[PDB]
Amino acid sequence: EVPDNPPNEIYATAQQKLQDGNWRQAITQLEALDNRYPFGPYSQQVQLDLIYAYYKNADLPLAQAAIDRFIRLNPTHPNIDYVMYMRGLTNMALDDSALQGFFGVDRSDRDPQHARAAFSDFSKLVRGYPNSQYTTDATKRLVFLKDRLAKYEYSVAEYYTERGAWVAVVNRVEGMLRDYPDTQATRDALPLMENAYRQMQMNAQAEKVAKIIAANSS
Amino acid sequence: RYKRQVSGDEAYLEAAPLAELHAPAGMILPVTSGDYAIPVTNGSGAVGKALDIRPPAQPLRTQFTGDTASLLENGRGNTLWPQVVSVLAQKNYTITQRDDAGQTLTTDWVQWNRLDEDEQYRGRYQISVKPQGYQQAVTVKLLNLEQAGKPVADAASMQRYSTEMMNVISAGLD
Amino acid sequence: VVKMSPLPTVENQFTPTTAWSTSVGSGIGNFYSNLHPALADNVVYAADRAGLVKALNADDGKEIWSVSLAEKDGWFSKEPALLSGGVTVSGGHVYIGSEKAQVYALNTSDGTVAWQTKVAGEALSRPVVSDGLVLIHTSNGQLQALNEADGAVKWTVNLDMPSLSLRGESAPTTAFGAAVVGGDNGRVSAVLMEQGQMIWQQRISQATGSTEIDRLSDVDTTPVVVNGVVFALAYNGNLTALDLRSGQIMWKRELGSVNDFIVDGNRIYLVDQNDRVMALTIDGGVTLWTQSDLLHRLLTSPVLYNGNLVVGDSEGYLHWINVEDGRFVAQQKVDSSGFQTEPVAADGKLLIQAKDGTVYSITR
Amino acid sequence: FVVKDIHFEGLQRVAVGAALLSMPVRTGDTVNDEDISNTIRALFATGNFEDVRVLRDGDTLLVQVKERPTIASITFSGNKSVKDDMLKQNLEASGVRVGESLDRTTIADIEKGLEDFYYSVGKYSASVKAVVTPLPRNRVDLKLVFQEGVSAIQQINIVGNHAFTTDELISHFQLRDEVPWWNVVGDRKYQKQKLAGDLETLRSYYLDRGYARFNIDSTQVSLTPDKKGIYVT
Amino acid sequence: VDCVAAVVNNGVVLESDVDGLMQSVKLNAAQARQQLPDDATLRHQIMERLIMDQIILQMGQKMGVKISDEQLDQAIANIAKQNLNYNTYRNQIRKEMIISEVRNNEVRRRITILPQEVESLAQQVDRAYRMLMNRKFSEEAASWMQEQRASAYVKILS
Repeated sequence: EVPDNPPNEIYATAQQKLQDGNWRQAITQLEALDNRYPFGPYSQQVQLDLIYAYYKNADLPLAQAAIDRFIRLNPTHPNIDYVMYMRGLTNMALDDSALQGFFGVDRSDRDPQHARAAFSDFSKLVRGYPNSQYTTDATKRLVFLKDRLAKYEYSVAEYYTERGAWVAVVNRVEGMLRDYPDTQATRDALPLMENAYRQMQMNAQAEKVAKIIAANSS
Repeated sequence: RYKRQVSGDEAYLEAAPLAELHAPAGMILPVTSGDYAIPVTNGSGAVGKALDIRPPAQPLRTQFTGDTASLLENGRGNTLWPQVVSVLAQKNYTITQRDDAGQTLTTDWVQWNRLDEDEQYRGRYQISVKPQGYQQAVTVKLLNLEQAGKPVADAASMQRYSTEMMNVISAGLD
Repeated sequence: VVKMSPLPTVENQFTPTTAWSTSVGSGIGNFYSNLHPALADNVVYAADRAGLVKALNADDGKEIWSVSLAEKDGWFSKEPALLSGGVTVSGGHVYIGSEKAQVYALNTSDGTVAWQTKVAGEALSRPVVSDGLVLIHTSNGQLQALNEADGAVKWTVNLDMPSLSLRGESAPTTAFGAAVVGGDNGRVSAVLMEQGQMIWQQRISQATGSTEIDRLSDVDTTPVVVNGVVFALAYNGNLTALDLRSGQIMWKRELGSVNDFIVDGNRIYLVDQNDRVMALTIDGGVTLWTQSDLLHRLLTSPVLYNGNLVVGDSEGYLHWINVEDGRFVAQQKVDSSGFQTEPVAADGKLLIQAKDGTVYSITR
Repeated sequence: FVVKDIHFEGLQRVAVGAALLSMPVRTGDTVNDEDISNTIRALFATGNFEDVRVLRDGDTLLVQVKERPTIASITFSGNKSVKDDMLKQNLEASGVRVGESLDRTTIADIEKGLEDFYYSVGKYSASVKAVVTPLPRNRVDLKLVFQEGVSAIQQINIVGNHAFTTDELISHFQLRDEVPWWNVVGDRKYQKQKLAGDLETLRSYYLDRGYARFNIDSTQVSLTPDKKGIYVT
Repeated sequence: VDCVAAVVNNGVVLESDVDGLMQSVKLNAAQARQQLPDDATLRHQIMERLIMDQIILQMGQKMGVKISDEQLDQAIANIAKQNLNYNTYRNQIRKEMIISEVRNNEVRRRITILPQEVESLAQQVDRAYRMLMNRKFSEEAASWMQEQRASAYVKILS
């Protein structure tokens, strides 16, 4: 099923047919090559091609395993920015894509998990190596993920406002504004805080946060 | 294209840039946790489909210091220049514009690497000089401007690949 | 499944026959124990698992008395008894033991019980009697002394159980005013019957392995004393002659690997678990000869008879081996049940018992 | 003595700089001709090497060193009581997995551990055998042979008790000595944890009926001298 | 030149060190009249001695046994009146004394003694108690060294 022949030709064919885009046959060849040439002269390049193939072949979890193998294999490589960006991209791609994408359904009030993980990964990347080539789009992704998380928390606060549990709403929106003070979600969530204070018979604080609106009338 | 691009979920670009929340006099907003914080960061980077996603080529003392390919420790290092001449033309229809025999000083000609990926003819020039620093006669190839499909470009990714094609040729054959 | 079962070939010089077969019927069965009928003064005594004991007349097997041992003390009064103690007899009494930690002392010809006494721990040993006292070893590490008058437990001296172990706890041998027994960890221990004190013991079983779980390495065979010297065998080997004065060893032979041996008084014949019958001298420790035609065929203890050594099998076929270097003198197709017990040879009579064949005797 | 250039035969893990960090001899100037032995001891005590032979024929420390070969894959045959999967995670968790080094101490450890697991299963006619196959590029592959003949339970008794029959106790134990003809409900293998749970059930049965002054004085397993029959008391 | 002989557990054998100890001991054995055989049985005995003391070393290191420089000073002060480089001699003596100390520790951990056989040997002929102790120590040491000889994991490379 595989030719046990000198390595030069198998590497050459591997890069050539990955260059074609034959991932279904490239992943097997690359994994067999790596498992039979564990410490070749440039096995790092093999591992990076494995990352590329796994991501493009949509086998994200095994790609994640390869990422956390490579990071511990050599925590100091002159190309780790690419690996970190690929890890963050894997998280984000795993997070949100479904029939809602065709339907345009707002994926805000869904399970964050992967969103938080992706934000953490991208933030670690950008705060690590600002001189790299993967900072701009990374920063845009940070902004988008922050907006998504803020919208999720706003949605849950809105449901609690719909119910009438006028304490948990205060805690949730307080956490929002403590964590996410520079987003639209707090901007439309502040009136929920005002309503909760007014309904809670403790209006001594209510007008207080009302003054907040007085500073952002626009 | 399904070849060298991120997934098509690229609508995240047109999101609202964040704006700060004013604190009125008489009260103070609570201290920011800072766990979800982004600092100011530079630009000048391709985004969306223009951004490149390809594995950077790891060079094969296998030198990898970007613009340089100074590998090295052979007593017959001077004999590598006629080997380079054999590589040129004879082995791969290549030619050095001005290559002395003893001096091992050559200037590369504008080549054409059509290695798929819709990568048109890429004209890479370089200077082939063999140093002997910290070892015997070393191999070195300082590349120059590349053409590819565009008239000119200086992205470090395509530049790295352009130098690495010669690097991998030299490493594989010797 | 893995096992090699070589067939001893058909070599014949003599043509003996079975003397008779009282055919008790249900004997021990698939169970395992150390039972063997005890003969004395032309009268043999045999026992059954369910609780039936028979006193037969020897040389014919004629039944004299036979009593059941239904557990009248139990709620149902007829519960299974599970006798596993060896058949022994002395004085005017006959002693048996049960797997339910109960010892019976009967009164021979009468057939009733002289006395019933309870023992702490299951009776899985051959009972021995001397100096007006009886030694009982249980499957918990205790040896106990009883009085043939009525019970009178003298002591319950425990030694050890190393978790996993193997059955057939050794029956102590007594001489020179001391009784020595084996042990489930190799501490062959001697006791003065005056006060049941622990004098001297030493490790015999060699276990030079990584873990002791598979290394059972215990001695559960009766020793034998000649003159200031005794002999014992462990499962892993360690044949040795060791002094009665204290815990000293004259010599060692790492073959061993037997759970029941016999001594001629001059030479020693033993049967390894690989059926390798070995002959040995007391002093030089030289392997006189061997006959390993059988490969772990689950043989029995050897007994001398007419100059040849007698061997049974789970195939239930009688076998002789020649004293001359080890040969196949004759084979007898006595039955097809299977044999596990220890044969007995006395008064020109050889008796052996089978799972279903039960009382079998030989005739030349 | 004095050395200027240092080289090594290790490439799979020996990084020359890291190798130099491994030896504090400084690779230069005068040395006492014996502290090299202690330095070599330190190198090997890093545990990543197998053998070393220093050559001082010339003036370079081109030390011939061999590390632990890596395992090509994990292959095995013979076992049927347990599906091979739990065996491969048993190997993987212990520290040995495809792609990493080899450690023969772990070979002995895992050999004895699998024997212990088989004893827990009750298959005492078991002998795991390791077959080492060297391969070029300093590789190794390990084959496992499992000759498990047959296991045994053949006897249970509750000696010591007086107020209850044995059988009614047997009616509650998870582990059964034997089951009659007109049913196939239960098997006959021995599992030690099953015995422990059975003891827990017996203890609960006696305690919940009022017998507070109760314990378990002693429990003994026993093996017949054939490795084909196990009893419990 | 310098090679490696064998490796037991985590210990290693060096031809340099073993050759040094052989040339140290054979000169004394010349007048000691110890008829050493050829390097086959000589190799057997030297390798077995080496593996014993080094396995004692690794077992002690695993079990965490240490000796301070004060005890080394005591030992060397005693050896000054009892009878390379001085620090190397100190090191070798420290390792051998700690080996003996751990040997005594384990033997005492697995030794037995009963004050019930003492009267029989006293009436047969307190020094005999010391003879009993000596015999028990000898048998315990022999049993332990043989049982850990093969149970330990050893590979031979030369």
